[PDB]
Amino acid sequence: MYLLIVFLPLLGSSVAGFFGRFLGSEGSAIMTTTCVSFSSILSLIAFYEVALGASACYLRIAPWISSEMFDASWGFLFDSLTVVMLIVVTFISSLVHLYSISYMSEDPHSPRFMCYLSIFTFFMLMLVTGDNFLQLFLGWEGVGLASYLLIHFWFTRLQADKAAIKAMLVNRVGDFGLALGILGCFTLFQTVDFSTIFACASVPRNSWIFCNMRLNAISLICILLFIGAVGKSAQIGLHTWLPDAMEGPTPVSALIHAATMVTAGVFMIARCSPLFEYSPTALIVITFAGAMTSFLAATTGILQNDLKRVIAYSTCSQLGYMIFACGISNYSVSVFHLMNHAFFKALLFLSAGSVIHAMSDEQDMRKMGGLASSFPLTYAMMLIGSLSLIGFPFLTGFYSKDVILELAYTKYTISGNFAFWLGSVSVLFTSYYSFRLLFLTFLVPTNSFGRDISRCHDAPIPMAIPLILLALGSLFVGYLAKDMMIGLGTNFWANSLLVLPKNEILAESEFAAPTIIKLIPILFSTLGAFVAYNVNLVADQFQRAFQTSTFCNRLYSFFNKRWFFDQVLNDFLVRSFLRFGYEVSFEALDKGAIEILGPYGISYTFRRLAERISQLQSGFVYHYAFAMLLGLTLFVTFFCMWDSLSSWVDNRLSFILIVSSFYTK
Amino acid sequence: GFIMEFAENLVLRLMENPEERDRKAREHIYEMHERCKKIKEMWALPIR
Amino acid sequence: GGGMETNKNKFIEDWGSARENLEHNFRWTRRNFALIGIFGIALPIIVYKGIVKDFHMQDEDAGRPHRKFL
Amino acid sequence: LEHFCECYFNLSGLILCPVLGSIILLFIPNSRIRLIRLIGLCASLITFLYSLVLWIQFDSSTAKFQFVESLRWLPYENINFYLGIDGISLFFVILTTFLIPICILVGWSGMRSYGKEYIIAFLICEFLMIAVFCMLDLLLFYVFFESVLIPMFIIIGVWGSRQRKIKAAYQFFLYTLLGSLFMLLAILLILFQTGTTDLQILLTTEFSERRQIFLWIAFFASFAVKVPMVPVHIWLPEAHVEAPTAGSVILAGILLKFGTYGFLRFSIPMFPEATLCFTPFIYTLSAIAIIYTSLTTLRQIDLKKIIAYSSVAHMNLVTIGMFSLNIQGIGGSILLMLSHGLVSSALFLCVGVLYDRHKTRLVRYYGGLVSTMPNFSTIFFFFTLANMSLPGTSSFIGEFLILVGAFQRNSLVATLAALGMILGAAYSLWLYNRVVSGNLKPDFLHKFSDLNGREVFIFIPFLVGLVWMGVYPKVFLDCMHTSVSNLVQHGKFH
Amino acid sequence: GRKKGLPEFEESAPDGFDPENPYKDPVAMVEMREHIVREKWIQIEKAKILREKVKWCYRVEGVNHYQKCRHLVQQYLDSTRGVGWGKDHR
Amino acid sequence: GDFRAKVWSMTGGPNCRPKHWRRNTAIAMFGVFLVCIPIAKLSAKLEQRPHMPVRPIPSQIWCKNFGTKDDYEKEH
Ligand SMILES: CCCCCCCCCCCCCCCCCC(=O)O[C@@H](COC(=O)CCCCCCCCCCCCCCC)COP(=O)(O)OC[C@H](O)CO
Ligand SMILES: CCCCCCCCCCCCCCCCCCCC(=O)O[C@H](COC(=O)CCCCCCCCCCCCCC)COP(=O)(O)OCCN
Ligand SMILES: CCCCCCCCCCCCCCCCCCCC(=O)O[C@H](COC(=O)CCCCCCCCCCCCCC)COP(=O)(O)OCCN
Ligand SMILES: COC1=C(OC)C(=O)C(C/C=C(\C)CC/C=C(\C)CC/C=C(/C)CC/C=C(\C)CCC=C(C)C)=C(C)C1=O
Repeated sequence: MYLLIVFLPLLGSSVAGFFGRFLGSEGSAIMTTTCVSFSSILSLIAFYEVALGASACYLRIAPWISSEMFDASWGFLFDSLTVVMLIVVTFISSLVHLYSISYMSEDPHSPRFMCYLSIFTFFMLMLVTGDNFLQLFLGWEGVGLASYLLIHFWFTRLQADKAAIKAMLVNRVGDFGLALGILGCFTLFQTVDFSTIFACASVPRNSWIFCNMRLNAISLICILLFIGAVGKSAQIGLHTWLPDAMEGPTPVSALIHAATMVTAGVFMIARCSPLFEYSPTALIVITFAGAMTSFLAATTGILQNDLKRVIAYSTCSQLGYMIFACGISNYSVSVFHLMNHAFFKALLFLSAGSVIHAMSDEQDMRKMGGLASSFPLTYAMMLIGSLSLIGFPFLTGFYSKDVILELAYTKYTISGNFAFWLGSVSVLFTSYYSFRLLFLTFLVPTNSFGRDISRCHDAPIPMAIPLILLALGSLFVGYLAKDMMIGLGTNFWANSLLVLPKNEILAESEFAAPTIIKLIPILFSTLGAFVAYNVNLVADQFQRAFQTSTFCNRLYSFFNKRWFFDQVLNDFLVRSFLRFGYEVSFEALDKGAIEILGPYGISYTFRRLAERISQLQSGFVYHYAFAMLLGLTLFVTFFCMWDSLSSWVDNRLSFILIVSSFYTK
Repeated sequence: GFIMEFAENLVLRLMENPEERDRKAREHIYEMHERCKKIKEMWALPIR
Repeated sequence: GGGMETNKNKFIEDWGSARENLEHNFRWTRRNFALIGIFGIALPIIVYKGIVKDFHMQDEDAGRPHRKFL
Repeated sequence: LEHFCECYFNLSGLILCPVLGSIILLFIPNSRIRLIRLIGLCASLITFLYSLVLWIQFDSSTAKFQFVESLRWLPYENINFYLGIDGISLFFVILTTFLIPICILVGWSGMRSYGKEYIIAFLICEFLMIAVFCMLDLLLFYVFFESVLIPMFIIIGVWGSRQRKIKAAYQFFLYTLLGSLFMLLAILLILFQTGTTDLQILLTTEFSERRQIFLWIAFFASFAVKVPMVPVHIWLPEAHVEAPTAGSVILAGILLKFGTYGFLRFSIPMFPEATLCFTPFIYTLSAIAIIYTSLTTLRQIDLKKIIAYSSVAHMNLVTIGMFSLNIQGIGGSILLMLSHGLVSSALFLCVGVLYDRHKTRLVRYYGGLVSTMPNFSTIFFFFTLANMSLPGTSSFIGEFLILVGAFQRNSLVATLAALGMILGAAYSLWLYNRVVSGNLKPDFLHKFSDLNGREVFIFIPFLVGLVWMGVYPKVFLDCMHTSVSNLVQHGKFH
Repeated sequence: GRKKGLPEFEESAPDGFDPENPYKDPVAMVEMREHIVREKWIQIEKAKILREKVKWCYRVEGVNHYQKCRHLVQQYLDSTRGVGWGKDHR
Repeated sequence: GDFRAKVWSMTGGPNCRPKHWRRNTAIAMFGVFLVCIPIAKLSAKLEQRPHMPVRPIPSQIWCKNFGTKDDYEKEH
């Protein structure tokens, strides 16, 4: 039954891909949805068996890569963290398949789309179930591939092709980091097996030579792994691909780049906590990165005009909260927040997709408004998702976000203080942009086109069902799962997560914090909602500044254009490599110097020299006789009259003057 | 009878005898280390 | 109209043939001297010195003399 | 000493098969095109099955050479030559025997104009290359490698597409001959010490650290031209692009492997001290090649030029692996050699499918082919993924095992070599999306045909082999470990 | 023909090899190289067997693995220092 | 469109509406179930559960690898 969980989506994708011509749209929609839904049901049973039953499952199929000590295998590990991720992935994927059945109903190529959805699901399952670093790497690359295939699903669109290539290349930079980390792990422990590495990780203390520097080996490994996490979770270094991945169809944005694949970095940090716990330096790095990312994405998202863009920058900010929770040694809380975000963000992406579908694919919020009464169900779903995201009390997002903020407050370190400040201000920013989206889309007097209003329609049933289920999740899952996952002293995780005693801060955060600290999230959220109301309803001239002041205009641009991060990277890095490839490697070297001091130059000189030697055969019999006389004279001179010579003469000068004669006239 | 048992027997019949293969290997070296002296004597023969 | 063969465009073929015959354009200019000095001598030497030092740093980490090379 | 082997299927008959095919084809009139086609195809297929049998009788526990048989040149018996394989050369014999029928099949449609000379040239190439891989003697390795130059020269010059094939063939011949002459010089210096060229004896003689330095340089001068290593790599793009499709397949899939085979077979075990002394040098050259050539690949505008430049980066990764001198390194180098031989050959076949219909190599003319050639598009995407070392494909196994081997010796060289993951992805995906994705351009191309049955069949074994090595490389690594281990240990006794 | 069964080799190092001058008995030199390779594989196979113990103790003992696996972890890490042809010489 | 009706693909191309798609869908579902039977058998054979569950679980019906890894000292 555990193999069925992993391989059922592969079977569905294979039938939709290889035999979609016999099933058509309808058959392929059914085949793929059934297989993923059955995998989801079995995943629920596995959650009951493994997490609630406290009975982990281990399954080894066969060796994959066996070379001396290198022991990569086709092996599956089912512990509490694994079944939590299994529920998230399979449930959201089943819902997204069901939603797509109706969302892509008019698309010409729905069977290929469903096949791609299922193959992504299979690779994500391979990722979260692997019992060693190499199977995890296979899942990592597979979800990268499926994401690329889905981002440019509309292959005729040049924007989509650029976005997909950008996503693949940023992910490869993370995969580089991840692969270097895996190499270091194998070198230190002589294995890539998770169980062996975690059993051994507390012992090594040795230093390593990495790029002509002496570093602590565990710390080096952990930072290298975190680089791959930074790639897959769109953290500060490698974040710019996520907003552009909105080029794919909305179900892809819901499933891939908001719920499951974008959280693979958080999952990998949580799964490797028995290793990361012995690298305080790496934890400090992680803390800083997550904090910076939350602030970056929050400030960027407040001026976006596209719905999907706003919701993607939200995801990036939420991923930052999850990364610093991990960096302050609170992995259970980060995974709890991951599971909670998978409900509200999927509800938000699917609700936005419903709005966009109803508005004839209009995505600009400036051409919307006055839509609350026309789409009541969709408006309610978006409200519930937004309230759960901003951390409205007792909703699903309230139980994890504020616990992370309280834990950051309780981390009495430099990076803990940094994370507390940045997350606190980011709360205000996210409340602002969430309510700005709600107000511009549904509540302001309408700014839309009449032809759009006169052709509107709310969700068909295969679309509304997942929205209802995600709304229920976004209301109740937090409260319902809080004690199980982060309740004081809970044994729910068993040995899946490791917190060393010296890093345990959950009691002190629930008990030693001033009552004020616990309210700043509600207060900042309320202030952000109020500021959004004032900006988007009672402001009739706070836009003159952007048209009359150069400094205010550049700042508006700064924040709308994502801090100019893509511009700077493309201008100084991508263009640099592209120019090297033509001007140095090819033109100055390969086709330049190497051709001149090679076949081009050699051919030139040997042609000119053969030319000169041919001319000595002048055709004149006198030259031929003279040559014989000269050779005879040379013979006598060198071989008999070189006795006294040696006093004035040297052999060096002899052969030098010979060669030098070639360069005459 | 069974396919595989026949296949086992057939594959073993195809294969070198490992003992004999490793023994001609010793004769070549022992004979070549001590045989490497004869030819070099002709190359040292005086032309005059 | 007739044929699977591509209908050639004169400018595209000129661009391609210019790409195939770049070696006829090399002039030992100042820019080319700098680019060959930096990327054809200096950078390989720097990489070689890096690789060797890496081995020497391993050598001294193991309480061993520097391994001779080349 | 007659070293005749007990086994029924041995090396000499596998040598003789394509020879007999060539002699028979010499005498059949060109009017009997069907007979010529069938005879050549059947000879190549029988040779492939013979090599498969040789794989079954292989003994994966010994460090010795197997099927060793001998070959007696003079009645004086001073000079007597031996053939034999091990776990490092076996799969290369298999790859050669497998690729040759593919070459005959690629030119099936044009055989009426190709003639029997095409099939005879490829069969002679097959005979010479199998010989080269099966030789336990430096001097015959030399003789059989230079011999392939003649049929390869003919193949490039006669059936190349355009007049640039002239320059390409000249450069191929002259570069390769220069390298070969350097290694002839090395062979004679060895002979002056030892009085022999038998590989088994040279593996048991001691060379001075000084004599080792000079002999290693003279071997390097052949092998680096063969690999190719920078800066003697510039013959490769010209030759591999101007050659006919099957010629490119043989050049990239087999002939390129001869330099790395020479490094594995003579340089590393015969001169271990020099091998140690030169390791930083090899690491630097290979790392420079990987970065610079990948970046040059990025800016190429010709399909065949992009696939040909890709091979330079892959082979220099192979050299890093083999000079790491451990199990991961050498195992990964051999596995990547075989995987490259499959993947680059399939990519050249894809480009050839496109060129046979449209007669252009310029990327700008193509685009939007997914809508007219979906089967070709899918197969092309698969081999594009394989060329990026995607996990699950055969090339990833060798790539990662080589990175493992390098990291344990020098973390900087592994770090520079792992940059290939980023650059190879970039150029592979850019090529695929510019060829297959986007819209059609009917002013350039308006008439299309997807793959016929022959082309689909040709692709099937490449797909099967790539997936098979990618998911279960144990079948290959189990037959190689003893040989690889003895290569790694040779020269040390602790 | 190969008889059925696992390959058989001599348990002992060849008699005829002089570590001082190893290029003196070529046959013994080859045999010693093969014997050392086989011995090295026996050490790799020992470290792999000790790894299976750690794997299962971690899995069976859960949060008590630190105190229960300690001796097995020490044994495995000692066997892995100077194993095969990795980052340790002899 | 117009030319795409002459283009064969495995996924069926644009707006694919096979006439017998219901019967074909049923045949595909029967095939996936038949393929799933051996996978389930192999999974049940391969599963390893070192710990007895707190309450009875469905996998106890078909899997007989509960509490077998207790003597990890003898693992090889
Ligand atoms: C044997 C080693 C040789 C290289 C040694 C290392 C490098 C030393 C420094 C460089 C030496 C050669 C300098 C050449 C200067 C450029 C000369 C020139 O004009 O270039 C022409 C091409 O000639 C060369 O570049 C010469 C190539 C030399 C390469 C090596 C020579 C042959 C070596 C092999 C044979 C000998 C073997 C001896 C082995 C010991 C270009 O032809 P053109 O008519 O277009 O020129 C117009 C001009 O630019 C003004 O507009
Ligand atoms: C660490 C330092 C070392 C690292 C390695 C660096 C090495 C640098 C590169 C050296 C390798 C160069 C290899 C020589 C190949 C030359 C190929 C030229 C042939 C070619 O394509 O053009 C022909 C020119 O031939 C001709 O007319 C010319 C004659 C043929 C050339 C052969 C001369 C080479 C002899 C040895 C040179 C090197 C010495 C080695 C120590 C045709 O021309 P066309 O169109 O006019 O003909 C009439 C047409 N049918
Ligand atoms: C540590 C050193 C290791 C060995 C490196 C090689 C030897 C050292 C460098 C030698 C430099 C010689 C002097 C060069 C500077 C003088 C410049 C004078 C003016 C000038 O431009 O003269 C040019 C002479 O070029 C020339 O004569 C070209 C100079 C030789 C370039 C050597 C390139 C080496 C290989 C590069 C790397 C390859 C591998 C990369 C992976 C011809 O001017 P012009 O007027 O004809 O110009 C075309 C106009 N129409
Ligand atoms: C392009 O510009 C020009 C030159 O430049 C090449 C010239 O000078 C000449 C011609 C003048 C010369 C070179 C007279 C010298 C002739 C000699 C030495 C006669 C000997 C015979 C021949 C053919 C040369 C072969 C001799 C050799 C190799 C030496 C002897 C052999 C041994 C080492 C034993 C002219 C007209 C010219 O306009």
